[PDB]
Amino acid sequence: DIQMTQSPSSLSASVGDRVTITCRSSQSIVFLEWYQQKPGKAPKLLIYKVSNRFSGVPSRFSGSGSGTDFTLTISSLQPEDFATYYCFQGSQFPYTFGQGTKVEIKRTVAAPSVFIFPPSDEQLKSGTASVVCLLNNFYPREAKVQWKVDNALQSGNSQESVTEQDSKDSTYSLSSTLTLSKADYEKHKVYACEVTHQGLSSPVTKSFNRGE
Amino acid sequence: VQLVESGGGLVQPGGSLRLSCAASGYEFSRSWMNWVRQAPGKGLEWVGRIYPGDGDTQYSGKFKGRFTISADTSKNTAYLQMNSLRAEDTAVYYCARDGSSWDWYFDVWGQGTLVTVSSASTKGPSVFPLAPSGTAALGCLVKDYFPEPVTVSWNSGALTSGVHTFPAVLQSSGLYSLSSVVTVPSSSLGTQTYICNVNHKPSNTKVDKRVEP
Repeated sequence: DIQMTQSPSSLSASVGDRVTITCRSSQSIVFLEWYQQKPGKAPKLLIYKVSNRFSGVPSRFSGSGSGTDFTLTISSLQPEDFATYYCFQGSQFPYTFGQGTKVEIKRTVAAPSVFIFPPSDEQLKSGTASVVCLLNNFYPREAKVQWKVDNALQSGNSQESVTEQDSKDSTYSLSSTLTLSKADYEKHKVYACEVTHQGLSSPVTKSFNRGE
Repeated sequence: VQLVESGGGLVQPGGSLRLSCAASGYEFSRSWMNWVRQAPGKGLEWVGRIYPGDGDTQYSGKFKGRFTISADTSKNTAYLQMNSLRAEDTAVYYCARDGSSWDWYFDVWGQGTLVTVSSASTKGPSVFPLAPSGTAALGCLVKDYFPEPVTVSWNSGALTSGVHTFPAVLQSSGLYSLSSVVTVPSSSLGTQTYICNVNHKPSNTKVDKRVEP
């Protein structure tokens, strides 16, 4: 019943920045807690009873607020502080989590390195052609991959996957996979992925000729 | 102090599944044990909790009909029996101790166990090379498997730098697919062998794929 709304839903801050996340409850709860969850890990209790740091939590984390408005503050964001942060109320049944605030590391711009991979003969013999385009170690996350087949822009036959931000260099990588039937693949020659990113002055095209 | 969830797996919609939470290192009976779930890429959702000392349970009304939480203090274990599962019940399910009678809630969490509710059946991946054509990229396409997870290593774990194993994406077929890639020196392609070792535990699939230029 009690709705917990966090602001913002996502944030990219530089190491050393002051970070503030707010949590707003639909009803006054005057047991507000903050949890920190690394990707692929269980959440960890950071703050309890509004303003109390759990054991071992660095002093840079602090909590405040009352009634319906609450704030988690990171006084100086550290490289290991990237996570999704959740507020939680245990004052009124049923107990509810905020929707989470994903904090990622803001770094300098890095343009992607682009690679293209033709389908294997083994897969083709099974009747399907997967073409893979790789965008490696780039920042920020926004990028566009356009598939062109004999210079014809493709739509509806590709899927993308993006890695979680790398813990060491704070970059992303992206895969775009173009899937065609073997018959459709054999009708065309030039397979190209065209990449744009704010760090690229002009689009990067990687291509191959089928059967070459 | 440790919590270990078990019993997660693939279930057909409408089916049922019981999860377990084995506790160690503390008096299991005198602290509430909670179940908290998290759909892939989504937020945390509190399911319910039990006080193992007297068996007193509390459920979020959303689950009061078809979920049942129990505990065995002789085994230091709690259970989550889920009935009439739907696709939207797919999530990692955690058990978490709380100390809500004192000052805080979930201070100890288990690693979580993945429950997948889908009409897709268990299937091992096909593994195809992503052939390299002063840094080169190469990889393996790990396609059409279900359910999660898969693992990919390179050169039996001897190659770790520069490896990116992409998050799985569900295809229109309802099966997962991902690529695992690695960047290497272009001067190494002629004299260095690159092999991806794919393991899909749910199907007992193990595939080594030589990736050649």
